[PDB]
Amino acid sequence: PSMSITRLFPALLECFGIVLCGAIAGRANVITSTQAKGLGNFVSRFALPALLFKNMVVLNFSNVDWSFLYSILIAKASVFFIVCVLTLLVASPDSRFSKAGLFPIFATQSNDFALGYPIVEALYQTTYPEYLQYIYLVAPISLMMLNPIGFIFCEIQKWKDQNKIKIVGLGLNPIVFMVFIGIAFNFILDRKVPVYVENFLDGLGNSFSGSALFYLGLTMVGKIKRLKKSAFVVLILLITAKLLVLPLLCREMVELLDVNHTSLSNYAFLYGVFPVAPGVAIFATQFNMEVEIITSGMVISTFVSAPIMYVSAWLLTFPTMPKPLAYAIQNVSFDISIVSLISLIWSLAILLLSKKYKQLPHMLTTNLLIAQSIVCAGMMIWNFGQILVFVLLYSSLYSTYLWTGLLAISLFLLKKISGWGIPALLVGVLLITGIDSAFFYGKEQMITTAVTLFCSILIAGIQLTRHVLLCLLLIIGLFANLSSCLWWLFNQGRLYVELQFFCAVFNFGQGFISFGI
Amino acid sequence: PSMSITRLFPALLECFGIVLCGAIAGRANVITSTQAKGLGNFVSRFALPALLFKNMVVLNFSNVDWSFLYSILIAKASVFFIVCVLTLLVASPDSRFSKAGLFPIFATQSNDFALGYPIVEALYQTTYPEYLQYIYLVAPISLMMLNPIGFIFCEIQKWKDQNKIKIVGLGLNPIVFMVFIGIAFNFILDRKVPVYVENFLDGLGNSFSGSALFYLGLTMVGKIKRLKKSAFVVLILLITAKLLVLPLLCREMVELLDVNHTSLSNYAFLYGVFPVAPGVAIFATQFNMEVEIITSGMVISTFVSAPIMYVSAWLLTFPTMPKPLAYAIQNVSFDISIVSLISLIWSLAILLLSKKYKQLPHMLTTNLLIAQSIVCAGMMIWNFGQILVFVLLYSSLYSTYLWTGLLAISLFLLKKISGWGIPALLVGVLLITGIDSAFFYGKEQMITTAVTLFCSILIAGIQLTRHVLLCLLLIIGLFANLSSCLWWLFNQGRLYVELQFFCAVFNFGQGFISFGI
Repeated sequence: PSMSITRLFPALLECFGIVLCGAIAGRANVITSTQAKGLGNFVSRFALPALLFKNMVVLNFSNVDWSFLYSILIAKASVFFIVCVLTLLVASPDSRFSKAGLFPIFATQSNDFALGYPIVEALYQTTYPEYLQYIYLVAPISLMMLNPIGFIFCEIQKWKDQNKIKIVGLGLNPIVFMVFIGIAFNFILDRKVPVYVENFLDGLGNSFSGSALFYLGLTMVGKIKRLKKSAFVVLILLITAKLLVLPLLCREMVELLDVNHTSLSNYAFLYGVFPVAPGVAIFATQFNMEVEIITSGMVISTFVSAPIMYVSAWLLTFPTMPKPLAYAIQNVSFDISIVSLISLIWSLAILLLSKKYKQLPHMLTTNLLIAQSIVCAGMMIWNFGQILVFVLLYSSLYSTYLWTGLLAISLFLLKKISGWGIPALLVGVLLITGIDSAFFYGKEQMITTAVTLFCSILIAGIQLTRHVLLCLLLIIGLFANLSSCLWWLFNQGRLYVELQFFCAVFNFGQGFISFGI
Repeated sequence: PSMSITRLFPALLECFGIVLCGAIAGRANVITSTQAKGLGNFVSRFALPALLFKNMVVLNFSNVDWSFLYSILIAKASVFFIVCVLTLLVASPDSRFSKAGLFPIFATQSNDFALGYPIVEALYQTTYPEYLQYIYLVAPISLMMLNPIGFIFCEIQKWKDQNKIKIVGLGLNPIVFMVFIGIAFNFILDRKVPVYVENFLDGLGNSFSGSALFYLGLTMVGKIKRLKKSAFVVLILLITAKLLVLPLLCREMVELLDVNHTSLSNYAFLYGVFPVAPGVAIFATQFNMEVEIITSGMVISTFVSAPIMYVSAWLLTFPTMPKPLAYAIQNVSFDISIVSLISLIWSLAILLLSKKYKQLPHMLTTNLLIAQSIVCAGMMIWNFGQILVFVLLYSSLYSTYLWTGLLAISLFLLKKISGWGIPALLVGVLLITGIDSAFFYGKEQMITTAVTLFCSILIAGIQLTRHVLLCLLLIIGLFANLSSCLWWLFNQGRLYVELQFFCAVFNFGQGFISFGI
């Protein structure tokens, strides 16, 4: 693989670690507001321009692929055009220009240095180093070209509150100043840096990415607001347009403009899937316009982009490797299972702290969570009689289905001993007497499972209400893996693999859906 | 001569004609304020950018002499440094920064397109066409480099009323926008212009210089104010620093950096001697700072630069040609005599309208003016018995000296028949019985004159007070030409020629000194 997915997961977890440490620092108030703004200055005024100038004078113009760069830029501008015209066709004139401004720029800007560069650079430090210059080629040009549009769009708003006076007088940020500034010096110098300032630049600009994520975490606390009325819907519309559609538009426009291209097209999709940048977050603050829906977009952007970038990074490579396809699905199930335990350990603690043993489904939900916790504490066995211990884990896997079927019975009781009964104990008897959980032995494993999961989905077809919602969201994955178990058992085509991945991320990730519940 | 002085005078008079037509249009109100601002828009927004872009894309970068250009620029910056430090050493801190700002920029900017380009282009259309590109090479770079200094100097003033906020945030005009803009297109295009827009550009930008001077004339009315207290002194200090010193500094810095160079060094002095530009005039309006001393500088700048540019243009060429030295002095005396009649005809009309025949020296002053009017109506004979008619003119020339001696007697009477007596009638008898006025015959002409002019200067040594002042200012030229008549009569050396020029501009120009009186 051109990208090192073996490192993708690792690199994803370190960036997540810094950003969540920043989040918990903001929550626990271990960092004072004074030194918080001090670090904000240290990044924005000092370290951000530092790495900009450093990497841009380092940036090599010997070969600048205009195909990929201009394809990305015009795809971004297309996203701007489609979104801005649609919102002018749906929004009210009053908020139309205002909504054909910030909303596009909020759906087009990728915090490239925050996570991406770290991720893509960990994915391509040896294979395609040019991608480390495309990342700082794309963003600055996007800022210079397309930001003025949305900016002048808002000038028409302050008009509603003078073309050359304000519309373009004020229509046309240290990034672009230092960016273009680093281009003047890269031409003045022979793309070189003198040691005297070079040491300071390296010391200061390489201490930014982690600090940038730390500041982001300091800016993710107390930001999401209850906006379900009409904002969460348009919020998730913006999120999908920026996180899937925009990558899809780039993936198609690169193939209409530019196997290396395939991975480059995979890199195209690899781009745009980045969460939204804080540049728009501070632009809205300057425009003091509906920051709550933009700050929420900032939060959920990372919150959902992280799982999406992970799953997509795995998906785009499966056509490229059946034996490594089994190894890849095993590895991804293993890793998601690990973080699954993260969510599974935070879940059991919060349920025991909140006294969820109550006779309501809450106690039934505590059972589901402990079952999944066993499912992942068994998944830690997977990599490093070693299956005679796997049998209890796989029983616990079946358990997740039996407990949720009886929880469906409980919610039916809400509208009107089997818990620990565990008919899957007889499934274990079948296992003992009659590489993966589905490779336990022959075709009986996913047969005994095919029937058990179906018994629960039928029981399903026949904050307690929040637990009912959890039951629904999980029986979605019940259908998902039902489709897998019937498909393989009927016929053992580049289609069974993706549903393998989906039932993996469902059977290994529902812990998160319950985490939210 | 590299410059066509034969055309210098002609070209000087046409530009003067347009600018004085603008002045008289502003005075007589034949142009309404509405169409006045309409023409102001037509020039500034339409025709100024037109010719900027046109000539700059036409501008050839095949050979750009950096020696001359950078020498001029650093000389201008030196003028900025010396003037700004001195005024910070003399002005009060309160008005110091304010006076180390506008005052330098008011002493460094040349309205290059207004008169110069027309003049220098008439002087070099065939000899040195590169000077037509140096004129638009110098100015824009001066605006881009040195204007920000004085501008930020005034930002420190508004501070007295924030480095990146205002000092440089507001520190860094359509000229520089279109100027640099015409550089981007001159690189984009092959220094070419498409006919479609080329015709409009030529039609619009070639109708600017005359219209620019017309607007200047509309901005010269009701601008000078009585500022003798401490402003006229610093005003004339600024004027001399910009009109002689600055050209001298350029003339020396070009010889330390760059016969062609000699004329190029003469061109160096030919530059800087231009009157101040209206860019500073509108900058001060934007800064609303002591416009009266800046508007007065605008007025007197042209008012005195025009005679100075003329006389200097003649002076710098005299070492370059004795027979053509006599032809040149004859031509310059002829031309100054012509305009002399302009001042002499406006003078007699105003004195007869004001009833100056009063027994006070006013009537004696009316006699001086009519004598000088005869002196110039005889000078019109000079180019195209033809000397037996010259005799009355030369008698009238001696008359100017005899009337002013008896006017000195009159002013002595003020502190205590000879008018028309005219002992110069006996000088005419000497002329008849005993190429130029000094070439009338042998050495007796400037001998009979040597004694007559001395008799008046001795009578001098032995608004009536304004007429006394006029007598003093003219007896200055009496000394000046006394030095000539004694020098030639004693010894007939690149020194007698310049005093020939001075006694010419005095004996042919006092009409102006009396014009003011």
